[PDB]
Amino acid sequence: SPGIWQLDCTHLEGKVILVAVHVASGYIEAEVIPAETGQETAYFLLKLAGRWPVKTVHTDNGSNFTSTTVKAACWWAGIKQEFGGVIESMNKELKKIIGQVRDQAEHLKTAVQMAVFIHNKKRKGGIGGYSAGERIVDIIATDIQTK
Amino acid sequence: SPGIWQLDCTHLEGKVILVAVHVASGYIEAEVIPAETGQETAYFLLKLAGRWPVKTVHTDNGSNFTSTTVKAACWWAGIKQEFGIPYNGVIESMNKELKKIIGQVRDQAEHLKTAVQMAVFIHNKKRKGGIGGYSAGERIVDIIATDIQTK
Amino acid sequence: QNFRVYYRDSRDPVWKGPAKLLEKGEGAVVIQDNSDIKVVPRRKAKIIRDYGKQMAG
Amino acid sequence: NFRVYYRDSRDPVWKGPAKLLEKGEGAVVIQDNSDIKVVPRRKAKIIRDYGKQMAGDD
Ligand SMILES: Cc1nc2c(c(C)c(C)n2Cc2cnn(C)c2)c(-c2ccc(Cl)cc2)c1[C@H](OC(C)(C)C)C(=O)O
Ligand SMILES: Cc1nc2c(c(C)c(C)n2Cc2cnn(C)c2)c(-c2ccc(Cl)cc2)c1[C@H](OC(C)(C)C)C(=O)O
Ligand SMILES: [Mg+2]
Ligand SMILES: [Mg+2]
Repeated sequence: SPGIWQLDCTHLEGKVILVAVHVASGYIEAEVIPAETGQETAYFLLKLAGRWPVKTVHTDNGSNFTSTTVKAACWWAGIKQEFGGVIESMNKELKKIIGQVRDQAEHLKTAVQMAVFIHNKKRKGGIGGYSAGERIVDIIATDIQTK
Repeated sequence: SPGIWQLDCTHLEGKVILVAVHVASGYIEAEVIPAETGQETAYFLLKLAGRWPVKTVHTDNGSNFTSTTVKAACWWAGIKQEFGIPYNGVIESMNKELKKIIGQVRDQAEHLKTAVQMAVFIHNKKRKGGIGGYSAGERIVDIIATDIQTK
Repeated sequence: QNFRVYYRDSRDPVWKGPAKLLEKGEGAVVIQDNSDIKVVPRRKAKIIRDYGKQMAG
Repeated sequence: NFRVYYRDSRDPVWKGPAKLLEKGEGAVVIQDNSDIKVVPRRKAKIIRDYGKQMAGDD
């Protein structure tokens, strides 16, 4: 549960955005990639797995996610792949924020990182509200203590 | 204190590696950037600030770190910049171990940027002292988690 | 204050800033950099808000 | 502990993951879907779970 991620590709302004969502927290990481290829997807995964404890990734049957480069990265990093709606709901919120801040950036990739920033740090409103960035840190912290 | 980061640029095989180290934990984030410019540094910073609480960045007076693009990114993300005093290294301690791991796994990757991300992986998961110790990735999570509980 | 402007003067390619915003017109931006009023085309002006700071804490 | 990816002769599509059987001086013996092949060391990318060994969790 602490290491379950959903990955998918979305498209804006002719560019390819690779999105990773931590399922249990809603925390997201996203970046424009130069092409929707397995080579770029694998490099994305190696970065992600070196920063968060990635144990399982859920993707569709896209060619980039079934590539030999991605399967090798998952073998090297110890990631289990699963090709069987949190990402769609969270990505709809990412597209919402990208449109909010689009005029603040020249390049789309800059707006994407601005939107990722806002998404992960925006606290929930009421009593005891926390952000997605705070939720994933808490989830990983408690899993480490229960060694 | 939990949001203190040190950033510096290092070079390998003719390429520019931008390194960010979380001071309180030794957790590092590194990536090959196409040029040692403020434009690439600023994009690196916005990515980092969206992932971790980055409140203060310690850098030297390199042109990329003193650039207008970097200062604009810190103003947008609310990051305080702390440039070093000219004429004079905690990042060097972790950067020395970074180059050591890059050389250990360099043959495992065709591109240097892949070897760099492999080294970041191993550095952040390596338990300090031994199997009975903790890693940099666990230390930064513990530091941030307990800091969240304060407020 | 929440706005900081970066701009280019003349054909000097290096960007100057931060300057204070006064009005973002259609094809021109009015700024003041250290008691010096300047009128810069919208193309040569980049306005940066502390938007991420206002959405974090 | 070891997986190998390879290309057959004059075939640009990479094959794998193949199960490594033995490693020679400049060649490896691997098994891809119950088919055993001998691929040169030049056209072979050998990937071990090096990162998985430094990460103890499942
Ligand atoms: C393309 C770009 N050029 C910029 C700036 C700024 C402030 C200046 C003056 N310039 C001109 C320039 C180019 N080199 N130098 C030395 C000066 C920014 C920017 C916009 C918003 C934030 Cl918070 C931070 C930076 C960007 C952004 O791209 C990244 C990848 C982020 C750099 C973008 O997409 O708008
Ligand atoms: C350049 C490269 N090509 C690779 C692989 C693999 C396994 C194959 C078969 N190929 C040929 C290929 C290229 N596209 N496709 C569709 C097949 C890897 C690799 C090496 C180690 C790990 Cl753990 C993971 C991937 C890389 C690495 O680069 C990244 C950026 C990581 C992809 C690198 O730098 O070695
Ligand atoms: Mg898809
Ligand atoms: Mg330096």
